[PDB]
Amino acid sequence: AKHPVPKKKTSKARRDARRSHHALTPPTLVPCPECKAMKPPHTVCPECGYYAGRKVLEV
Amino acid sequence: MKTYVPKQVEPRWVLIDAEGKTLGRLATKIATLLRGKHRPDWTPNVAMGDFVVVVNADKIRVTGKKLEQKIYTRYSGYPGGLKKIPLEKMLATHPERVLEHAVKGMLPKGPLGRRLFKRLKVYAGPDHPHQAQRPEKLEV
Amino acid sequence: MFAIVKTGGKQYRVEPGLKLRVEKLDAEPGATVELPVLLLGGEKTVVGTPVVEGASVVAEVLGHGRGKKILVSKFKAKVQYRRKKGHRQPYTELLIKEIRG
Amino acid sequence: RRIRPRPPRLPRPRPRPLP
Amino acid sequence: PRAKTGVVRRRKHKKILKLAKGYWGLRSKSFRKARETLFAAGNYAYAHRKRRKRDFRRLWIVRINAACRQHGLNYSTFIHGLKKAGIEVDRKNLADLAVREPQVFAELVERAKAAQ
Amino acid sequence: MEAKAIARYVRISPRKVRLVVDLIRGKSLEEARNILRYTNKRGAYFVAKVLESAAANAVNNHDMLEDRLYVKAAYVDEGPALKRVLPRARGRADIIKKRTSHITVILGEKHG
Amino acid sequence: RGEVAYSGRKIWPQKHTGRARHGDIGAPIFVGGGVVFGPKPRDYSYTLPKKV
RNA sequence: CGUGAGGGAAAGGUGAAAAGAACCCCGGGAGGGGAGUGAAAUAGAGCCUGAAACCGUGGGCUUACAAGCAGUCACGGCCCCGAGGGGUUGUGGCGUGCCUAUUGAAGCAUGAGCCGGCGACUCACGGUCGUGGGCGAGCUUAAGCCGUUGAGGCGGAGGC
RNA sequence: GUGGAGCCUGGGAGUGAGGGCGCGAGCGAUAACGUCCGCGUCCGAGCGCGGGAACAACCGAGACCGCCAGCUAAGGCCCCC
RNA sequence: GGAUGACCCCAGGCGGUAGGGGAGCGUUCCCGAUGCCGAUGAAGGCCGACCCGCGAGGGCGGCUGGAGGUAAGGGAAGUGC
Ligand SMILES: [Mg+2]
Ligand SMILES: [Mg+2]
Ligand SMILES: [Mg+2]
Ligand SMILES: [Mg+2]
Ligand SMILES: [Mg+2]
Ligand SMILES: [Mg+2]
Ligand SMILES: [Mg+2]
Ligand SMILES: [Mg+2]
Ligand SMILES: [Mg+2]
Ligand SMILES: [Mg+2]
Ligand SMILES: [Mg+2]
Ligand SMILES: [Mg+2]
Ligand SMILES: [Mg+2]
Ligand SMILES: [Mg+2]
Ligand SMILES: [Mg+2]
Ligand SMILES: [Mg+2]
Ligand SMILES: [Mg+2]
Ligand SMILES: [Mg+2]
Ligand SMILES: [Mg+2]
Ligand SMILES: [Mg+2]
Ligand SMILES: [Mg+2]
Ligand SMILES: [Mg+2]
Ligand SMILES: [Mg+2]
Ligand SMILES: [Mg+2]
Ligand SMILES: [Mg+2]
Ligand SMILES: [Mg+2]
Ligand SMILES: [Mg+2]
Ligand SMILES: [Mg+2]
Ligand SMILES: [Mg+2]
Ligand SMILES: [Mg+2]
Ligand SMILES: [Mg+2]
Ligand SMILES: [Mg+2]
Ligand SMILES: [Mg+2]
Ligand SMILES: [Mg+2]
Ligand SMILES: [Mg+2]
Ligand SMILES: [Mg+2]
Ligand SMILES: [Mg+2]
Ligand SMILES: [Mg+2]
Ligand SMILES: [Mg+2]
Ligand SMILES: [Mg+2]
Ligand SMILES: [Mg+2]
Ligand SMILES: [Mg+2]
Ligand SMILES: [Mg+2]
Ligand SMILES: [Mg+2]
Ligand SMILES: [Mg+2]
Ligand SMILES: [Mg+2]
Ligand SMILES: [Mg+2]
Ligand SMILES: [Mg+2]
Ligand SMILES: [Mg+2]
Ligand SMILES: [Mg+2]
Ligand SMILES: [Mg+2]
Ligand SMILES: [Mg+2]
Ligand SMILES: [Mg+2]
Ligand SMILES: [Mg+2]
Ligand SMILES: [Mg+2]
Ligand SMILES: [Mg+2]
Ligand SMILES: [Mg+2]
Ligand SMILES: [Mg+2]
Ligand SMILES: [Mg+2]
Ligand SMILES: [Mg+2]
Ligand SMILES: [Mg+2]
Ligand SMILES: [Mg+2]
Ligand SMILES: [Mg+2]
Ligand SMILES: [Mg+2]
Ligand SMILES: [Mg+2]
Ligand SMILES: [Mg+2]
Ligand SMILES: [Mg+2]
Ligand SMILES: [Mg+2]
Ligand SMILES: [Mg+2]
Ligand SMILES: [Mg+2]
Ligand SMILES: [Mg+2]
Ligand SMILES: [Mg+2]
Ligand SMILES: [Mg+2]
Ligand SMILES: [Mg+2]
Ligand SMILES: [Mg+2]
Ligand SMILES: [Mg+2]
Ligand SMILES: [Mg+2]
Ligand SMILES: [Mg+2]
Ligand SMILES: [Mg+2]
Ligand SMILES: [Mg+2]
Ligand SMILES: [Mg+2]
Ligand SMILES: [Mg+2]
Ligand SMILES: [Mg+2]
Ligand SMILES: [Mg+2]
Ligand SMILES: [Mg+2]
Ligand SMILES: [Mg+2]
Ligand SMILES: [Mg+2]
Ligand SMILES: [Mg+2]
Ligand SMILES: [Mg+2]
Ligand SMILES: [Mg+2]
Ligand SMILES: [Mg+2]
Ligand SMILES: [Mg+2]
Ligand SMILES: [Mg+2]
Ligand SMILES: [Mg+2]
Ligand SMILES: [Mg+2]
Ligand SMILES: [Mg+2]
Ligand SMILES: [Mg+2]
Ligand SMILES: [Mg+2]
Ligand SMILES: [Mg+2]
Ligand SMILES: [Mg+2]
Ligand SMILES: [Mg+2]
Ligand SMILES: [Mg+2]
Ligand SMILES: [Mg+2]
Ligand SMILES: [Mg+2]
Ligand SMILES: [Mg+2]
Ligand SMILES: [Mg+2]
Ligand SMILES: [Mg+2]
Ligand SMILES: [Mg+2]
Ligand SMILES: [Mg+2]
Ligand SMILES: [Mg+2]
Ligand SMILES: [Mg+2]
Ligand SMILES: [Mg+2]
Ligand SMILES: [Mg+2]
Ligand SMILES: [Mg+2]
Ligand SMILES: [Mg+2]
Ligand SMILES: [Mg+2]
Ligand SMILES: [Mg+2]
Ligand SMILES: [Mg+2]
Ligand SMILES: [Mg+2]
Ligand SMILES: [Mg+2]
Ligand SMILES: [Mg+2]
Ligand SMILES: [Mg+2]
Ligand SMILES: [Mg+2]
Ligand SMILES: [Mg+2]
Ligand SMILES: [Mg+2]
Ligand SMILES: [Mg+2]
Ligand SMILES: [Mg+2]
Ligand SMILES: [Zn+2]
Repeated sequence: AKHPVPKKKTSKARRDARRSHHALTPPTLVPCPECKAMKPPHTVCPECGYYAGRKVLEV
Repeated sequence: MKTYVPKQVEPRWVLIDAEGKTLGRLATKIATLLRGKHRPDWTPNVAMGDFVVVVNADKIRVTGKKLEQKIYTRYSGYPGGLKKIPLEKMLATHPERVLEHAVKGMLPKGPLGRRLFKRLKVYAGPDHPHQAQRPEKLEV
Repeated sequence: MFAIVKTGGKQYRVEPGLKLRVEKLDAEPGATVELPVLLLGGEKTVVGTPVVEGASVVAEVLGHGRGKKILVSKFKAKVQYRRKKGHRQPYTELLIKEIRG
Repeated sequence: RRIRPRPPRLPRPRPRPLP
Repeated sequence: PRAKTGVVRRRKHKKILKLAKGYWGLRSKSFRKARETLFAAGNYAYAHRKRRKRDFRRLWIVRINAACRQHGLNYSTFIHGLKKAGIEVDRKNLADLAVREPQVFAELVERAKAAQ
Repeated sequence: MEAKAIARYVRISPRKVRLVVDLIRGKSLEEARNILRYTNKRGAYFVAKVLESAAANAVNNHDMLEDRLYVKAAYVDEGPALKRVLPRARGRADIIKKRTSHITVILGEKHG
Repeated sequence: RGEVAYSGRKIWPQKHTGRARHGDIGAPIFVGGGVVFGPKPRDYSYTLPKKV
């Protein structure tokens, strides 16, 4: 190995073009059938403690 | 006074029978047509040439021993990927490409030249599909 | 009716009503000058050989100006040769009054 | 194939003391 | 007395950078790259001013040439006749006439055919 | 009317925070709140604070209805960097930039 | 550069440093270093001809 | 920093006056938004002015069949300002960075990441030409003395 | 023969690695983008312009600035052009 | 030509490295200055498609800035990256 190095400074354009995939994806959320709060699906609602109809955990 | 530049023109369609004509000497005329260098308001930076329809491209004629000797060539990018195809075979297999390849290489290189090549409609056999635009039979 | 006239070593198509810029002439503003005629066309078509004998074009000189400054610069690499020149070509502004036959 | 044996142009690289 | 750079160099650099608006990347943002770019620009403009006069002439000819073959002669033949006739209407106007005044152009052709 | 909040000298790196701020720009105050709550990024904590303060300013100061609020503008600016030494091999000493952010959120009223 | 207060030590070796070559920091090329052809005390007087 | 001799930095400015922002609001705080002071608060203490590289938000024009020292010349489209102009750039033409060193460099030869600031033909004395003046078989004083306190004289030793 | 000719006396220089081509020789092998002289030339300093596909020195020709005017040079006129 | 560097007329020169010569621009400081510009806004900064100049530059307008700046004509340099 002989210590590779960049040959030329990456332009403002080329680096930002690299970053055209860096956009975050917003959390996927559904309303809770009980208390109507927004939460991620297939989780136990951290607002009321309900999942699949019953109360599962203390909120 | 500034030089006249034309507002958008209606392009003219044209039908040419290639049968019997020499490959290169028809190729030349078609190119001229495509660039529209036969109209007095010719502008180099727009496509206001003609649409050229050619029939009987398979019946194009060629001097000398070029049937057996003129070799068209294709490089594939891979090692040993140079294909050599003779005129005879091309005519036999993709005849409409003969006239097309000749005409293409007489068109300019670049974005406009490429757009003009698309205004060349070449067919083997005596018929063409473009009845809709009713091309003018041209003697060239 | 239009005329092809020669002035300032160039040639221009002119017609009544035309305001026109040409190489500076030696006429006081407001005065009128008679331009040579190479050709007339429209109703009658008459062809100069090179200029037509009777014809003339009467133009009123609105005045004289200087074209927007053009920067003429010369550069020569690896030899430290750089020159910068500002150029404003003078002109005369004409009002084409009439075409005489 | 070259017959006259051709001598090394460069020495084997050796490290320097690093300032 | 001492005369530090003060205000001079910034002001010079601004001149160049202003003269470089529109350029890609550092060519419009960095004085040094701006400078280099402008050096080229000046030479091209000078060169192209010269060559513009050629670009338009070639255009005129091509247009004249096409308008002649509508009358059964070519550019070179047309110009000779035009010469033998003693008609001095330049190409800038020939080509204008070819487009805007075909009758006038048609007259001109006849005279040129006759003059040969 | 607009309301605005700014968090300055927040010790987080602008590139990282901006990623989050991007998620809520032009969004309702209501959706923004939902988004930040389940955004698995450290920045989400900070951006949430600025969001709320602006809404607070909107309601409490500038006579705007909490229900009509949305994120009209939002942007992260670079603040001063805490330059730090990172010791490396063979005696070399690198410099680390603990970057710092200026988070700005600006709220407006959706008259529709 | 000899009237300036720094020592005459060569700041780092001539070669193999990866950096430009230098001597002492009193060099006029350095910020803080000596000045080159700067003013010294001077007598601006001369003897204009008495007749003049 | 160095065992030591020794080396040896960086770092100035709110405002006329602290009148240095009570109190309220979000926040754990930091920070902000109102209120208040001020002629001025993007003069708010991370404080005069506040350039540039660099980063970001909004907007106009533009770009996913196209070949490049990035420009330049022409034309067209769109946007903006009031037979005109500014911005942008689609197509066409042309087009081998800058500096250095060289017989010859775009050169695959040197140097430069980019920006800002520092950075290199001076001075004393003597010489030699040219030159602006004064005087001219002559020209001129040096140290010093006197005077002035930004006043100029005297001094002929000596020099050519 | 009045020319950015010439001669004279002075002040300031740079230069004292040249290179290609044609011709004349030597060296070399009737080799070298070879080497060394002589005459000339161009590049050097005209890597400004047209031609030679491209290309310092081959051909054409010595760019003060402007023009969307005209005539030529070499070279070209089937299409790219 | 006029009467002397006023401007007009005609004719010719005007590629350029090392280098010689000429004419200018800008920077800091001095005389001009016990003056003059300046809160009705100094210097500096951001703009300008405007005006002058071959150009280096100089004006002028808008914005910022908030206390300095400095003429015609001369003088001296830590004078232009
Ligand atoms: Mg290993
Ligand atoms: Mg960019
Ligand atoms: Mg960007
Ligand atoms: Mg990239
Ligand atoms: Mg045919
Ligand atoms: Mg081409
Ligand atoms: Mg003109
Ligand atoms: Mg003129
Ligand atoms: Mg160069
Ligand atoms: Mg070059
Ligand atoms: Mg050279
Ligand atoms: Mg300096
Ligand atoms: Mg710019
Ligand atoms: Mg660039
Ligand atoms: Mg130039
Ligand atoms: Mg130029
Ligand atoms: Mg020409
Ligand atoms: Mg002729
Ligand atoms: Mg003619
Ligand atoms: Mg028409
Ligand atoms: Mg997530
Ligand atoms: Mg609230
Ligand atoms: Mg480690
Ligand atoms: Mg480590
Ligand atoms: Mg260690
Ligand atoms: Mg770093
Ligand atoms: Mg980094
Ligand atoms: Mg930071
Ligand atoms: Mg010392
Ligand atoms: Mg010392
Ligand atoms: Mg000391
Ligand atoms: Mg020593
Ligand atoms: Mg070294
Ligand atoms: Mg290095
Ligand atoms: Mg010092
Ligand atoms: Mg010195
Ligand atoms: Mg020194
Ligand atoms: Mg000294
Ligand atoms: Mg001094
Ligand atoms: Mg001195
Ligand atoms: Mg002296
Ligand atoms: Mg110690
Ligand atoms: Mg203060
Ligand atoms: Mg104070
Ligand atoms: Mg507060
Ligand atoms: Mg607080
Ligand atoms: Mg007040
Ligand atoms: Mg108040
Ligand atoms: Mg006031
Ligand atoms: Mg405030
Ligand atoms: Mg301000
Ligand atoms: Mg202030
Ligand atoms: Mg600061
Ligand atoms: Mg102050
Ligand atoms: Mg400030
Ligand atoms: Mg600031
Ligand atoms: Mg953007
Ligand atoms: Mg394709
Ligand atoms: Mg496309
Ligand atoms: Mg492309
Ligand atoms: Mg290219
Ligand atoms: Mg065109
Ligand atoms: Mg345009
Ligand atoms: Mg182009
Ligand atoms: Mg340069
Ligand atoms: Mg070298
Ligand atoms: Mg290259
Ligand atoms: Mg290069
Ligand atoms: Mg390279
Ligand atoms: Mg090397
Ligand atoms: Mg290189
Ligand atoms: Mg070397
Ligand atoms: Mg170098
Ligand atoms: Mg390097
Ligand atoms: Mg480095
Ligand atoms: Mg940079
Ligand atoms: Mg000297
Ligand atoms: Mg002397
Ligand atoms: Mg003397
Ligand atoms: Mg005397
Ligand atoms: Mg005496
Ligand atoms: Mg005394
Ligand atoms: Mg001479
Ligand atoms: Mg001579
Ligand atoms: Mg000298
Ligand atoms: Mg020698
Ligand atoms: Mg020789
Ligand atoms: Mg020799
Ligand atoms: Mg040789
Ligand atoms: Mg021969
Ligand atoms: Mg030989
Ligand atoms: Mg022989
Ligand atoms: Mg031989
Ligand atoms: Mg030989
Ligand atoms: Mg020779
Ligand atoms: Mg040389
Ligand atoms: Mg020569
Ligand atoms: Mg060349
Ligand atoms: Mg080359
Ligand atoms: Mg040139
Ligand atoms: Mg060529
Ligand atoms: Mg060549
Ligand atoms: Mg060669
Ligand atoms: Mg050449
Ligand atoms: Mg001719
Ligand atoms: Mg010929
Ligand atoms: Mg040819
Ligand atoms: Mg042709
Ligand atoms: Mg004259
Ligand atoms: Mg002349
Ligand atoms: Mg000449
Ligand atoms: Mg010259
Ligand atoms: Mg000043
Ligand atoms: Mg005073
Ligand atoms: Mg004074
Ligand atoms: Mg004063
Ligand atoms: Mg006043
Ligand atoms: Mg006031
Ligand atoms: Mg003001
Ligand atoms: Mg000052
Ligand atoms: Mg100015
Ligand atoms: Mg101002
Ligand atoms: Mg004061
Ligand atoms: Mg003065
Ligand atoms: Mg005086
Ligand atoms: Mg100096
Ligand atoms: Mg610098
Ligand atoms: Zn729930």
